[PDB]
Amino acid sequence: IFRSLMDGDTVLMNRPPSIHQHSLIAMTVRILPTTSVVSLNPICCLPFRGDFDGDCLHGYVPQSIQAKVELDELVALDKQLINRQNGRNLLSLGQDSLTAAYLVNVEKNCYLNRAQMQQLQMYCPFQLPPPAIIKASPSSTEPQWTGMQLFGMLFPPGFDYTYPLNNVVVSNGELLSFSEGSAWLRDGEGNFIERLLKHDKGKVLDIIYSAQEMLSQWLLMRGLSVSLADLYLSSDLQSRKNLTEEISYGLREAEQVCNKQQLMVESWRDFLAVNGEDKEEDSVSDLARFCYERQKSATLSELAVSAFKDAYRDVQALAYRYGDQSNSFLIMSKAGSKGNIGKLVQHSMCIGLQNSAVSLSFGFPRELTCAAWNDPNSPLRGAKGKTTTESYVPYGVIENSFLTGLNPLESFVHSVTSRDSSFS
Amino acid sequence: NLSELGEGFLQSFCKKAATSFFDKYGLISHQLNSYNYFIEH
Amino acid sequence: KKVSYDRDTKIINAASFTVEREDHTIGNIVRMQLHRDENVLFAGYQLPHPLKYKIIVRIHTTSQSSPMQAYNQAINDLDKELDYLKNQFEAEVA
Amino acid sequence: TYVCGDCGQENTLKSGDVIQCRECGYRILYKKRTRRVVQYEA
Amino acid sequence: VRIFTDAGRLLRPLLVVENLQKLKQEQYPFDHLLDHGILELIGIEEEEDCNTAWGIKQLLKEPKIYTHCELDLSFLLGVSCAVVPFANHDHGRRVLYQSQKHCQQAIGFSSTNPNIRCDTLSQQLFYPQKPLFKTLASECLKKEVLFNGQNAIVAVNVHLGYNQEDSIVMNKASLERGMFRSEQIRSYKAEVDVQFGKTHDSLEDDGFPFIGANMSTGDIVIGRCHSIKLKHTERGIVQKVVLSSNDEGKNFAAVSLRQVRSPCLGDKFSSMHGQKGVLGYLEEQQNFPFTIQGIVPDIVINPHAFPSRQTPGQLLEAALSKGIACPIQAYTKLTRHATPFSTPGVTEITEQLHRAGFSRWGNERVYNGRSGEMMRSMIFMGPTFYQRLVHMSEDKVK
Amino acid sequence: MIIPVRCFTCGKVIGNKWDQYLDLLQLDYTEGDALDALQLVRYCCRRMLMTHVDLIEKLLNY
Amino acid sequence: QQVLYTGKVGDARYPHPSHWGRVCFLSTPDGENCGLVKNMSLLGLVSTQSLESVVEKLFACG
Amino acid sequence: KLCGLRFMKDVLLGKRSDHTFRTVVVGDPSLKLNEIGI
Amino acid sequence: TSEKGKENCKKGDCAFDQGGYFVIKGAEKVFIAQEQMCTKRLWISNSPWTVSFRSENKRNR
Amino acid sequence: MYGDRGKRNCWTALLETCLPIMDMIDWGRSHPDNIRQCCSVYGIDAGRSIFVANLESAVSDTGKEILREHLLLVADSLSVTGEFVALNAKGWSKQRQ
Amino acid sequence: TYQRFPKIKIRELKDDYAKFELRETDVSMANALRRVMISEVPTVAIDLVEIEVNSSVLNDEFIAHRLGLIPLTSERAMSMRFSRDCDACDGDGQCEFCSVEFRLSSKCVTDQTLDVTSRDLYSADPTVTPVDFHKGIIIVKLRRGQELKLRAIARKGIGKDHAKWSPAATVTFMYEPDIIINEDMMDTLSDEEKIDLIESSPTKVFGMDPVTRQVVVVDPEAYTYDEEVIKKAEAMGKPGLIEISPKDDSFIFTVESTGAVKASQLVLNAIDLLKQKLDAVRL
RNA sequence: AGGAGAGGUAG
Ligand SMILES: [Mg+2]
Ligand SMILES: [Zn+2]
Ligand SMILES: [Zn+2]
Ligand SMILES: [Zn+2]
Repeated sequence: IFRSLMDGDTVLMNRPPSIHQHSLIAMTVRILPTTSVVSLNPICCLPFRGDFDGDCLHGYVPQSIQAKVELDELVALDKQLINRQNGRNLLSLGQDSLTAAYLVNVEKNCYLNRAQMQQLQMYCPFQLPPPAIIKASPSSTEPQWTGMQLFGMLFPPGFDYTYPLNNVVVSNGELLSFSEGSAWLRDGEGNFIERLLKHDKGKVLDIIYSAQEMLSQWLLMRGLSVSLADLYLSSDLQSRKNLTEEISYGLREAEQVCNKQQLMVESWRDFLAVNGEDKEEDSVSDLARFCYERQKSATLSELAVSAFKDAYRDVQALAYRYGDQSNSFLIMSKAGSKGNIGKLVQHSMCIGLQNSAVSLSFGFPRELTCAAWNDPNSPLRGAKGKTTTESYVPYGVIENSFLTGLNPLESFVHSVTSRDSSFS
Repeated sequence: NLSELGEGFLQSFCKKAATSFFDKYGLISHQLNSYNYFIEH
Repeated sequence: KKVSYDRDTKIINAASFTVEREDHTIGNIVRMQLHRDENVLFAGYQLPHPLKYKIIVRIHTTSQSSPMQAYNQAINDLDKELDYLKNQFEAEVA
Repeated sequence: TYVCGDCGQENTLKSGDVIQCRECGYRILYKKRTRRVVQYEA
Repeated sequence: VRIFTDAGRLLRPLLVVENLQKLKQEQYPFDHLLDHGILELIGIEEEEDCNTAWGIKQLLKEPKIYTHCELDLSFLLGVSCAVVPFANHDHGRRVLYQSQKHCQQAIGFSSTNPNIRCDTLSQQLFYPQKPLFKTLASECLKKEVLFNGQNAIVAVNVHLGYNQEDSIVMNKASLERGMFRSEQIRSYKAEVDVQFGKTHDSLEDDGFPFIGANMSTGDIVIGRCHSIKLKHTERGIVQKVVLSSNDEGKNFAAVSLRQVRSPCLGDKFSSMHGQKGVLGYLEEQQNFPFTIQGIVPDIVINPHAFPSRQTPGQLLEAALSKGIACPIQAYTKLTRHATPFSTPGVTEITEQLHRAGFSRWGNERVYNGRSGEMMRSMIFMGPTFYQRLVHMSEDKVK
Repeated sequence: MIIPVRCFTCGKVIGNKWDQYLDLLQLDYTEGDALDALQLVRYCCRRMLMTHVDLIEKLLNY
Repeated sequence: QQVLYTGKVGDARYPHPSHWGRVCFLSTPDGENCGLVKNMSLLGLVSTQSLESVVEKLFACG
Repeated sequence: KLCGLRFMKDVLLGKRSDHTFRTVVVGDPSLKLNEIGI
Repeated sequence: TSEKGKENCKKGDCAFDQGGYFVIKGAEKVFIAQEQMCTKRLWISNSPWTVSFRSENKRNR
Repeated sequence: MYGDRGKRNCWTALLETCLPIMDMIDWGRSHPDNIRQCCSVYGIDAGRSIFVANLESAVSDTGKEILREHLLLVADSLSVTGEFVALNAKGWSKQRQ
Repeated sequence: TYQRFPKIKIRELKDDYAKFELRETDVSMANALRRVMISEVPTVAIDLVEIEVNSSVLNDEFIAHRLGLIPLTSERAMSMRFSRDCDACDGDGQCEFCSVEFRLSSKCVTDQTLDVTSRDLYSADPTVTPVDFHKGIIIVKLRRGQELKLRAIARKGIGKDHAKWSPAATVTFMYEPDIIINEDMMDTLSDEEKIDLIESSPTKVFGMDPVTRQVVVVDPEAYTYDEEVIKKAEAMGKPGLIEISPKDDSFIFTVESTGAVKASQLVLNAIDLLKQKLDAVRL
């Protein structure tokens, strides 16, 4: 007495290893013409903590009727909507829906006409709002719809949402205001998905699915791409030269700040006091000794890296000044779907600080040039001869970026720094 | 003179020297030399 | 049945047409032809499942013509336009 | 029918012990492809 | 003073500027250069004493201070790493992956004499193609076997969310014309000291199937009288049967089965810069966002992979390949080399692409294939070089 | 490995242009001029005819 | 390079300035043998024992 | 290798069951969140 | 195979491998370089402080 | 403080050294940073509270968000027999004994 | 609320190339016509082969795949019936309506390499002969001996599947943009700025008139919708210097055939097939 | 049929 698998049956999906109890999800079997492969919704990848790069999901088919009855009553997807770890929602918008919603709500200058709005209304479950834009020009007929009303067809009429931080007000199922931040869209304490789940908890999955489909259609209509202009991060060549000079000066200022911070020790208590010291020029002219002293001590290295991060936050802040609003990297960083600002800084302006975790027998020459690698007294050539040292804490700053091209010594420094992450 | 050779000439000479080195020793010659030395001596 | 008729109970003068074994090349032109009619209020098509070759067309009209009547009128107008284009191309090729 | 290696000669040997090519010395034989119709979908 | 003449020492050749002027006296063998002193072998301990210049351009700026010079900075890397374009423009982890795993797992030239080899799991691509870009190491080696794969038009855009989580969407029409289509030959070996025989469908009188027989699950491939039957996931068409014996008298039988492996949905493809993904969806040619001249993209990748994986230079590679391939409305003095430590500047690439008649940023205006409307944002397109890995879909089905 | 026919991208017939391309390269012609003389305005066909390697010669020899 | 235990090796898993031009520091297998297996560079040669006597030629130099 | 604690893990703690399938997964936004493509 | 003629090169090897392997039982075997300490240099270690002279052929450390 | 000799507790020696400056050090909030021996000085409850604080700090450093009841349950489970047993087999055996 | 009135003007017409302009139509009609002529127009091609002797260096499936991609004359593609619809025969060898049998036999008896092109491929029907451009499409290369004999048949198929029955090649259409110049902000620009603006365009779309010292519009159909001149104008400080917008009701078609059918015949067949599909969809 | 040595994939 055996029958083949068909639609409506439930299977227990699991991804090895099971790091949390939400990896076990019961899903209904849907037959597809594709063979030798299983199809999964991209949103459901977050509970499984996996991606589509070779991951294999092994399922379990329950044979007993009681096992099937208990499978969809306790281990089903709708039963696990509340995360048991932090109490928030388990399912998010995703890496694509988040960016699409950010682009819909941030632009506010692209109006959708009647045809496109009606085409996109097929996926949304709710009805069509009033156009709100009757005439945008003296000779413009065919009144259009704003972008924020398109996102308003994803909320029930009785759902009210307020987010003071991003100035987001949702009244009677209509989005009234939004400024920036994109924090309510992402997973958090006061995200809109959590409020929707706490409101009804009966149709949140369908709302999320329809929102994903509509946002995918809208982004296909718009189109998102990454080109060389995004990596250039400049309007023209003069802007690029100005940015390069500004980055160089910022790195020099950060190095000066680190050198100043290195003096906060008990050995320089006589110099830091408000008195008359004739050795003021000695602490400034000794520029090549500060790096050697930093690479030998661990507390000094920690102070130096902390000061470098504090002074390099301002350097990273220049991307919003030298970056346009149409930059794809900036859009994805502000939306929070993928990447951050430091990754963009390393992409375009400069990599920044590069330090290793464990101690090594060599130290970086602080310059990373052709003449530095040939210096017999450089820390990279075993020791600087200032008693002979045996161990060092590498500390290097890379002025170049990936777009310009890494120096071979800079590439060696980057490889030494990144070798730790490849260990088992 | 020092600069009488030119820049492009030195680049071409480097390429030709690399080609000659790859043609003489080949990609693998250390193992062959080690095995031949073990047979003769 | 290639074309299925299903009326909408929530909205009056609304219907859904399900066409099997069809692609965007027909739905797009049907939707664009339906927008020319003044009586048509909502006209659109969707392809929910790429694996399942089906096209769903939703037509909403005013209280002057049935959605099926507007659909047939749009089909006839598109056929006439195609015939006129064929005649123009045949005249130009000679 | 079996084709030899470096030597060109038809072996045509089906015995269990006959594995060596005649008047050749080498013991490497290749099976010859006969005239049979095979259908492929382009 | 320490002198070593023992074996096991590692050394590299370096150009010496003291005898560099002797070269110009109005194809040179390496032995002649070594005898004349133009080049010398420098050990690891000897290199610390001498002063070595990195590039030729840096040598002419300040002479009399560099004792030695390097032939090329790209030769410091390995054979599997120096051929990667824009190696220093990528993250270290991605370069490591490309030079360790994806290079070995690529499918390219198998051999030119498949009859003499009965190795297990031999895979060969139908139409291997050399990359558009040139590498100095590849030019000096004069071997096209370093690159294994084919180059296809790649557009960085979202396609209905079918390429999320670093997935890949390919063109159905391009694959059906012979792109990324490879064959797989698997050999089966049996040793007999019982004899070969049929002993009572496709087996002949000698105990082996004829060439051209379609073998399936549950069929005897080698008849001994025991017989060896194919397993659940073993299938193919008989290619050749090889019979051989050793001096001891033990008889060996080798049967090879060949089959065509078309790109399936579960197949995984890799790039030359560490980009890894599986095939997400097969889209028809009529639905792709064709450009102004009707060139549809063969492969579509998700833009979200670049900010996370941090792999610059793949866009540079695409722009360089597009500039090389596109015609000029004087083809000489065209930038083609992609030496990792001698990469051309971004401005040069933009100027080269602008002279070809396209946008300097590598993005072109495209039109939606489903509705015909023009997209608001330009999509970056470029013929990057991709590879096909040995991991398939049916090999993981259990 | 003979020239891949039909030029997968954009479906252009380039199966009979390899001999002409080799003949043009035998003379004092560059790759760009040789490809332009074959009436190829799209870079897909130029890529297909430029990235191909002749492997069948070694198959026939070896 | 052979080590006593696979869990910990020391500083051999990290690149060294002595790898300049001898072994590839940018490419290494990832896993248990991370950094233990090193790929040789393109311009890498291994010296062999010299049959000639160098002692006799050293006194002539001074 | 199958001795001591490994024996316990491979016999009593970890077991293998029938009616199980293992395949590679891909993305399909058209499918619902609670539905799995087979 | 070494120093073979033109006619002998056409039949046989595929000219894709330089021949660095071994044929033991039909499977290619390749040696991997073993990194060993230098035996002709004075070695100084710590904990405890000592200096050792390596042995060339006979154990005369 | 050095742990060369285990005969005397470090806190016991610290209290004797601070006799001239007993008023300066606020002994109402001073406590050892260790968890195992703090129960022998200030009781099991103080050790449990310090363990909860350290666990919250570790969770915050990890970047994840964990509810309070989980950490409280862990603390109450690891200190049910009046002492903080280890996670090894010996600790579980002692707890069961 | 009624039909449209397209206007067609032909600029250039050849056997395999046709460039004509379509006006007073929406983009949906042009896109649908392009899709129909690129994926719905049926042709004839080899799909099933049967070899007897194959001792070449190439595999059998490799030869079958490169045989199935050879273009064939498809003047009878509209009249022939599909194999699945041909109820008179199950399908074997020559048929009256569905299948056309092809025979090929090559034997090399000389020292020189024999090239098996597409010219020596004979069929029973003279109307389904392969298209000859030249030396023809080379199939295999044969040394001394190495005979190749095979039997193949051709069936009518749609270009949607296997991508080998598609006669179209790069069917494109543009919106035919119109260039608008205010002609008053150009007088404020200097002589050097005009040349800079001219050289900023990727393609030759703007021209310089020496007798008037002002820019002119020459060949506006090669703009390619690359927003480079507008960006340069914005950078120079003139926001409303050049305004370029696509035209919704004007289109220019570019149809290139593969040799199976004529381009004009391809367009006519696409129109007929679209009309038939609309009639079938009609309720 | 059963065990030992290598290489490889996913988090
Ligand atoms: Mg993964
Ligand atoms: Zn013989
Ligand atoms: Zn082409
Ligand atoms: Zn028939």
